[PDB]
Amino acid sequence: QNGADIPGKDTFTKNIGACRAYSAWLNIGGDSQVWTTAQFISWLESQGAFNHPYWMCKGSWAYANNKVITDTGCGNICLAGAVVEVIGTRGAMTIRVTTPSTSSGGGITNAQFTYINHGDAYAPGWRRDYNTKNQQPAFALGQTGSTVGNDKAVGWNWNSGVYNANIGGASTLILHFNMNTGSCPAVQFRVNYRNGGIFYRSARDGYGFEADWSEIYTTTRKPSAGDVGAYTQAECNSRFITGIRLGGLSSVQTGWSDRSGYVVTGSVDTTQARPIQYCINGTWYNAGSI
Amino acid sequence: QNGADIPGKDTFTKNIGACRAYSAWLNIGGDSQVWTTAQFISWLESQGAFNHPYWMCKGSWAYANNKVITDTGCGNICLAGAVVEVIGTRGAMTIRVTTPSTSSGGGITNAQFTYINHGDAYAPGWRRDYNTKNQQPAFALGQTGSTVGNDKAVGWNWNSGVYNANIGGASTLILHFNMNTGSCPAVQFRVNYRNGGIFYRSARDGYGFEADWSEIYTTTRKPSAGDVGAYTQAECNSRFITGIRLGGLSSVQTGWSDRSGYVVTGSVDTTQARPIQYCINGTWYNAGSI
Amino acid sequence: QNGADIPGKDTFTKNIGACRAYSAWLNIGGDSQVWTTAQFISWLESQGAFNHPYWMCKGSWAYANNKVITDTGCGNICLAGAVVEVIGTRGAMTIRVTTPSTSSGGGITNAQFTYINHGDAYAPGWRRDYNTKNQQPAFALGQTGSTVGNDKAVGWNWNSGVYNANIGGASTLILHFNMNTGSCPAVQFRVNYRNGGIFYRSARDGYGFEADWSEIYTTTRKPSAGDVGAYTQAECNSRFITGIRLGGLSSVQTGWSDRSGYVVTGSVDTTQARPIQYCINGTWYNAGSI
Repeated sequence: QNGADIPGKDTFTKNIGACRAYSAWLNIGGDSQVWTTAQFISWLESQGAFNHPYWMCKGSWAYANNKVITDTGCGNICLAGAVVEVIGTRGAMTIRVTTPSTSSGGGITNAQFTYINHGDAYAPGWRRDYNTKNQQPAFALGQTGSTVGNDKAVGWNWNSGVYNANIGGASTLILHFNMNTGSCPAVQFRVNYRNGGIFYRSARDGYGFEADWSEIYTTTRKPSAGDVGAYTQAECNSRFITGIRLGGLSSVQTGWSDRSGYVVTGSVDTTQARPIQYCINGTWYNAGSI
Repeated sequence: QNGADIPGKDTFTKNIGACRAYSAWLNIGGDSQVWTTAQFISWLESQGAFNHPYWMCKGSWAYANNKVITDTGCGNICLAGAVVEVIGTRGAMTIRVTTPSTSSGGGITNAQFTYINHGDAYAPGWRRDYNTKNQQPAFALGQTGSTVGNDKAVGWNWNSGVYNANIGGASTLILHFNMNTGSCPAVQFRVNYRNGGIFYRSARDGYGFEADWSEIYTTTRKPSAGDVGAYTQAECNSRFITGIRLGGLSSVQTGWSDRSGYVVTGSVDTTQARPIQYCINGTWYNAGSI
Repeated sequence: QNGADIPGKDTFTKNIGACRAYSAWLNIGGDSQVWTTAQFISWLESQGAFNHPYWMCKGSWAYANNKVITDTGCGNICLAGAVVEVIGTRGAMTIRVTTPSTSSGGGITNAQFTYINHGDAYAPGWRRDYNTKNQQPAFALGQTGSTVGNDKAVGWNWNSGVYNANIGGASTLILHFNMNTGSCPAVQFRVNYRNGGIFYRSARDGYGFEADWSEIYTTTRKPSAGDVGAYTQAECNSRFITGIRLGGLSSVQTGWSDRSGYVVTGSVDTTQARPIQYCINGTWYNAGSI
């Protein structure tokens, strides 16, 4: 007989205090219309879910038979092929809904939702797990994505992360931050191996990165004197005079005719003259005369 | 009759091998005193939880009736309105506790705790899920928080993240890292849109950021010659002499009286003289005489 | 009697629509051989798991009795002391497996796996939760690890994160990014408290950081004139001439003999001479003569 001769078997289960396995392939609703959680708890009422302390159920593997909930605040719930577990009372309600790897209507796949309703003053609502399929949106350890084809290939609106970029024969590190908002939504740093150089570029509105990398100056990548508007030492040394003097003496017995660069330095009879000389970078030169 | 005429219904359930729905609104404990997990498993013993392979339960929606556990090592568990599921033996024990959106005593809301006790040499203890309500403490993708009112508004002790800061008419990107410890617990970078400048500031002990932004020098924001203690080229060019010579000839038939800047260059009779001239930035000048 | 006088008690449970508590300490398999999920669902068939809408089970606390699954794509599942819950049909299958704090065969401890098999065209497979024991691999808020003993102690291949490093008497902030791949797999920034300096170093292949920190130049850490290859202003000022003139007059009644630095400037009788003088940094000097 094996209990097949039991009237009101659902009441029996309640009396014995056993968990209610309500259905393995039930169609939750008529069709895949959209339904609210108030309508979901109404449908649970009509099947007697709150008559049992634990009451489970599994939506049929048919998209055209099962509702979808749309007011969770943490993603849609497609009841097609969804496990529904109901714990508590109609007063103090706990539903745990486990979704499968495929859905319709925008349902979150590979998820466990949990619904509490302990009264309207006690914050009713839904929550969703994080898992290896539905990760938390967090900056990843390790490498984000796959290697991109050139150093500028990470788009301004990609996930923040550490990326590898091909530069031909080697590759370079791209450290990308993006917040999807603001006048500057993103910044990227390019880093070459073995302190080979570090650079940044930053975005603008929805226009991406309009400027080329700016290389950051460091003690292994110092500015040049021209970068800062100055001369190098060698450029100063080759232009400006450091000394003036009179050169070797010449004389004549009398007279001394004007000679390019020469000045009279003595009139003993005899006239003495020397060239004016000036020094640039250690080298002396004779002055000339117009 | 519907099994209402069954003595020892709990034993019946065990014999039939069905999961035990023990109560929908039980008060777990006398009051909201603090209790240990040893006391929690003792209370489970006294209700016969380990007599069944699966044994569930749901604490009453009354804070003044239900215990709270405090030794989890992953947050307090308020049993008020908590689902308690017990799986295994008193020897090899697994409890899954699902908490609702509100608690007392510091209970973690919106949580699923799991307790293993397979023997004291086999690492007994608690664990807690991560979910959309109780996220993992991880650097967020996208924007952290809301837009702040000025570029220095992200406090040194805020969560690491990418923030947007109003700068009046536009906004700027603030990249903030904080580890809550050490002589320098935090660093922030300010990044202006379209490579408009990148800056950092870093904190000290619990004192925050005592120095203003330091702008980082780059190939689009190069130091000036004055920044590095040097002259610009134009400043050198306007100060230092590049050439010396004698200017145009004057003569007199005899004599030549001392004249400011002039030197005698010939005594043919006739005396010849020229001015000393020097060159600065291409411009010649006559020397003077004291 | 208490149902002890029931033939085919498993069929009874199915007829009454109650969840099947199949065993509290069953050995799932013969030994700890490796098994596939096809073999796992076959073993579930032979115990009648899919005969019930909810069917639970708990592997015995004996490593030498229970299988381990190895094809999940999200870590091994050691059934020793594992809770197995089976929901749905053999057609539309949902298994939730909860593992304890210790395993063998490489099983993931402290985990909840979920398996869907709704048909081979509907993406069968496994997923695993994230929780306080098995966190998601994400850049951590706050401090990563413990304080390290010197500023270069964070290895190139450690988790990206914010670290604190002892520098003797104080400590410094190390911001580390590592993607485990590429010619430059990692970059670190060192940040000193109160804008005391910011530096980077970057790795190469598997060789780590071969170069010392490069300090980044900023408006509080400007390059020197020598860094950029230039002279300082004081170095220019002390080397190069800014003016030339003739000094005070000397005269003699006649004559004037050649005198170091002196040139004849007048022949009234009487000869007048002055020294050539040049100016460096405001100081005048007398020229000499070879």
